[PDB]
Amino acid sequence: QTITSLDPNCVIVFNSLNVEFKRLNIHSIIEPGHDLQTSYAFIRQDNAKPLFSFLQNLDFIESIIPYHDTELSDDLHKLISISKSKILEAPKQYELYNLSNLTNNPKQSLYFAFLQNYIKWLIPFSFFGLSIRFLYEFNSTYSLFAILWTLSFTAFWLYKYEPFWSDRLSKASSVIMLKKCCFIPVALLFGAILLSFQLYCFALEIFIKQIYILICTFTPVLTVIYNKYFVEPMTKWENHNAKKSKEAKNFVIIFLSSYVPLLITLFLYLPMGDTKRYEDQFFYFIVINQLIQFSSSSDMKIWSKVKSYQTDPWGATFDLDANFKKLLLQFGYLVMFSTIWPLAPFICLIVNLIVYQVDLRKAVLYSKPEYFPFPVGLWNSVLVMFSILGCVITATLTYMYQSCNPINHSWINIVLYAVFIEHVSVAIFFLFSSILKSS
Amino acid sequence: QTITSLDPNCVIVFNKTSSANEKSLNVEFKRLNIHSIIEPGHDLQTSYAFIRIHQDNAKPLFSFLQNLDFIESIIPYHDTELSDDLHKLISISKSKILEAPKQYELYNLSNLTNNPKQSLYFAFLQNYIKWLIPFSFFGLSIRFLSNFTYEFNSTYSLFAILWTLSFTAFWLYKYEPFWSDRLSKYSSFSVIMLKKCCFIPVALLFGAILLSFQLYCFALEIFIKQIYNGPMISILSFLPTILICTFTPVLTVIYNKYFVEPMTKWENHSSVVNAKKSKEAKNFVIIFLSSYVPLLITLFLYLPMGFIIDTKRYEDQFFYFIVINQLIQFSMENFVPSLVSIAQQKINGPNPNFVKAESEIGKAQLSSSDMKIWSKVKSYQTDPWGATFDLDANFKKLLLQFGYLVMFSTIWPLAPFICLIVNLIVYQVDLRKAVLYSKPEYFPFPIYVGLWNSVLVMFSILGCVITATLTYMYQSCNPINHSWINIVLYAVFIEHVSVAIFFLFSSILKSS
Repeated sequence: QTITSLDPNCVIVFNSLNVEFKRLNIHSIIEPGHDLQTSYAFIRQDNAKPLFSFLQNLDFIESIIPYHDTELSDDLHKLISISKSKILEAPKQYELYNLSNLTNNPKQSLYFAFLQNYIKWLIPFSFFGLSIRFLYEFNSTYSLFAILWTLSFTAFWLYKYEPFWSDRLSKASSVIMLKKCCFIPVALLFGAILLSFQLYCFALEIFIKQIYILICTFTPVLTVIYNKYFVEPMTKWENHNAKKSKEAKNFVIIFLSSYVPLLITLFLYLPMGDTKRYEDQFFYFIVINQLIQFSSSSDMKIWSKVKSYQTDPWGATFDLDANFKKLLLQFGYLVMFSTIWPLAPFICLIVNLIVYQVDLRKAVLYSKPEYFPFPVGLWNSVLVMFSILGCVITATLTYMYQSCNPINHSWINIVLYAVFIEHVSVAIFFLFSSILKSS
Repeated sequence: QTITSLDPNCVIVFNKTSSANEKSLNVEFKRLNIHSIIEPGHDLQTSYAFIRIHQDNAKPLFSFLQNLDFIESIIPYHDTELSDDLHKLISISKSKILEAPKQYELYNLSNLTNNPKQSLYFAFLQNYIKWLIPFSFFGLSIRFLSNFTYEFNSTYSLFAILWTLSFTAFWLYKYEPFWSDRLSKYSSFSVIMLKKCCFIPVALLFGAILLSFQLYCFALEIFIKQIYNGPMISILSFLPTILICTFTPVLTVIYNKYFVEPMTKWENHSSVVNAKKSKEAKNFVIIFLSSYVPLLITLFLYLPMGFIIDTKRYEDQFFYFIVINQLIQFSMENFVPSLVSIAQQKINGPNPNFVKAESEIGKAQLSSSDMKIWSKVKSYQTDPWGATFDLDANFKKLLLQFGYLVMFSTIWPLAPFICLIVNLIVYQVDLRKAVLYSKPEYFPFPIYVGLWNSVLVMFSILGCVITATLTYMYQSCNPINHSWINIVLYAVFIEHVSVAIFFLFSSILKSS
């Protein structure tokens, strides 16, 4: 009997006979997996929650995988074919609706909704960026539009579309939180070494270039030890849920390792003291790194599909955290340093369109499905933090560099302006939040 | 058939002026299932209707009440046994006045009055006094043990900041949710926002005049006291005080009658309580500035910028603000309305001269207890002390005192002690009034904060930053050697730190 003709709907991976007789009421076919001890057991709604109830305590199963139906697979193929066109157009809203009805996966729905909203709000921002660029450095009008757009987009996402999206897709606590709070010192401890060596390598580089690799070598190592002895042991101590906690601790290293060199470059190298360095630096982190970080026979085909689900990391489970992390890093870079290069939202729009295409393809075609047809959190806070920080940073940068001691204002003025804009933006965001919450 | 024999549980007053309308017989007909007595009231156009209301026939009564659209007001009168148990509760609070009353008395009160508003306000007051006890102990300890080094002591300032944040967080996230859930267990009887933001220019239009006038009178006071050679020099020193005390209420009247009311109609709050909270939020702008702007201008411009500035002047002001003005504000809400009522007899004794009031006994022949009930309802309806429990004004008072404490404790470390004592006596008086003299609101048997939390958080943050700034200003006290830039950046730094600490405490407590 061909397994495709059996029309499979889910797969069970095992390394025994107790489940072979267990499926005396559901038809199944057994076939060895990628490795000999593993074996892909293909299973064709009539069995309610009891399936998961007995698989929970069966304990002879390696993992649970909901496979795609044959007709459902053709439907997803048709969706990916429809999305194949419009490579240079805004993604259509009903595409998210169709995929949400077909695969019923909250994670993809939420991330792709965020991407579609980002692209749709980036179209006017990118069009405006082109218009100002060609009709240009640290222009006050661009910065005003930037802060307006940042506040509006963050408020609209966090209070208008997300409540519609997140709510529909879901359709010793104090001691634990204190243990999570115990990570405050170690985080700053490692961030201090990170910042110190970024400053060190920057100093040596500018000495070589002016008065006369390490970063790529240092940063990867620290994340290994910083997790090996600190992150996972302490999360085990927290004893949760746990997955989001690990990403919370890991983020501090990524934040500094990404934004730190350009921040210190602008804030220190130029005011203290080449003249064209900062544009090349921003091109390096707004174009270059963007592509780097982005970068029967049918029975055997289904077998290889399961194999690429288990192994083949591209076909592994959708990891919402990493995609959201890359998107929010790009959003950071955008709202924080777009005033130096008005075409930055344009590159961001092209990149986001391509990225939505490739991620849609990855999620729907090869990624391991997560949710059966029949029966967020930290990142929103990071988004709000990015909004406030980017608004303050762009306002302060424009204040210093309205005309390039190269700066016409004393450091007292810079700090006071920073505080002024910080409080104004904090008030503005709450205003927008309440206004859109009333809706 | 006497009123006391009826033992009324509800008193229904109505505009009996339209006698031909005959709403009274309408109520009698609707009340075929229960018994009642209706007698003339305080005014010749008002007459009470004492009834005996119970759950099984509760809802149809209220249904007919709203369908009647003739009822002036409703009263959830406490019967004989309710009177007895509130009396024994008030006598128990009359004992052991020295000790801060236990939450057991609060549980009894929540059981008896079934009133969420009073229960919540008294819970806030009880937690306030309970957290004030250790603060008062620390205040006396720093005042005496450190001896002459009691002004702007670092340890006291740090304790003030930590205690402010801890008390605000604990009240917000540990006790308030419990009390809100307990009260809602009983729960007995978009363009709007845009216009509220459109009120912000109005809010700035007013209040700015207040601040300018306050600065005017501060300058005048300093001018008369320091550089002036008038013959009656001591006489003119009192002019700024009366000027302020006359401007603030007149400004309140202008703000209300010309801005607050028109704009709150302009918003058209469908919810009545939402409208009332909007009116109070608008009114808080004047109260905040008027109450706190003098000490701030003195401490931040008088001593720094400054003929020789009076060294003890800041304590001269703080003495009045946290010692005497406390008493003035406490008396204004307690004895002033009764004094006005008794002086109304002097001005025009029988100014309304309702003959029905005096001849009602002759026309009814009530017993002493029946007349007692009648007079109690009359006080409910007319006496200023008989109004419904106003959570708004009481919370405003308590939070004003709290703001004074958390923003100027670093000067007078015995301020927590006077706060402890005044809050103890205030709790006693308010409990007496709210369980024996205040208009009832919630029936025992059921029938089918917001702003102050936000202003409390704001008060905590402002108090923390101001205490820290003053400590940095005068612990090593142009008297100040430090640069103003350093102070202004220090302020925002500790603002950040306090916000972070508040977030940490909020998460830790709310996790439960």
